[PDB]
Amino acid sequence: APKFGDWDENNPSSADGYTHIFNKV
Amino acid sequence: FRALPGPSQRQLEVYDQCLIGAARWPDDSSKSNTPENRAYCQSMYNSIRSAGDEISRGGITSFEELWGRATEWRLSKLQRGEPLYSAFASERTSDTDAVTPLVKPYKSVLARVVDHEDAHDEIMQDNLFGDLNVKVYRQTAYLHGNVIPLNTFRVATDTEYLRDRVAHLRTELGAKALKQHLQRYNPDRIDHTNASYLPIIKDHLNDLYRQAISSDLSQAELISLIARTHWWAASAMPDQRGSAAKAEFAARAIASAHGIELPPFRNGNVSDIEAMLSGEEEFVEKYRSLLDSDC
Repeated sequence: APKFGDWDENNPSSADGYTHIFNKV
Repeated sequence: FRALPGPSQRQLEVYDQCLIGAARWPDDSSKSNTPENRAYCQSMYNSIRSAGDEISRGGITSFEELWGRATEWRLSKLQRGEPLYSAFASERTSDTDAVTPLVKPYKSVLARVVDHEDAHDEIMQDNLFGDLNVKVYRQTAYLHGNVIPLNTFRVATDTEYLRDRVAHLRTELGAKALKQHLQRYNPDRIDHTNASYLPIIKDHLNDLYRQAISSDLSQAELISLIARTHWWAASAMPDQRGSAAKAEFAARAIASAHGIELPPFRNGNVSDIEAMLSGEEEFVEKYRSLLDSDC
């Protein structure tokens, strides 16, 4: 199985690597 | 208030000045060797000492004011027109959640969560991937007799399912809708301290700061108070961007006000992440070991 985190390869939807802020649900 | 000695006249070597404020990830310390990062770090070093001068004279009277000086410094390093300026300038508001996905440059954190002595096995129930086994580190604090949940790290362990499932989801919803989900709900992520706790934590940081600018502490007591201040500020993550840099700036400025010239964090030790992965007393006890005090 892939290493942790390595399931996300060649994915155009990959998240960017910094803190993001969202409205509470 | 009694004047403090102020920054040491014996300074770190330039090589070390140029590592103050560096994020020396164990899987990629290449960035710490670039000219722009060395200049950023040396600038942080000098600005820390300028703030320590002022602390030592009674010119910075609260932690909030010191944090503002750290923020002014951090903003000054952004390029003209940087679209992230507002985020680096702003506290997090209680109507929002904050999330950092554990993607690059944070990949070294994945094993730290999975292998953590205090990790828990949980089932995360996600509307797209379904039920996922996760390793979870639940950082907490205790203040005034009450628990405060801080940062929560999650790492999903069924990686073959994730690769296959994420491929699936992308085509149906469009890379747009999957990216929206992953920015907030990436299977590997940090969900940060609820911003609703910032008023109480800010008050505590002001109390720690007032304690830490006293002229009667031993060096051991001072270093512990600096470590504690760093832990609370980094773990609270008060601002939308830049909190780690600001917390390190503040901790070092307090040290410098007392004539302490703290060295860079060791290669592989990213201080805010070390803080978020620890309880308070654990962090205080390990703080010296995180600093590169070798000759």
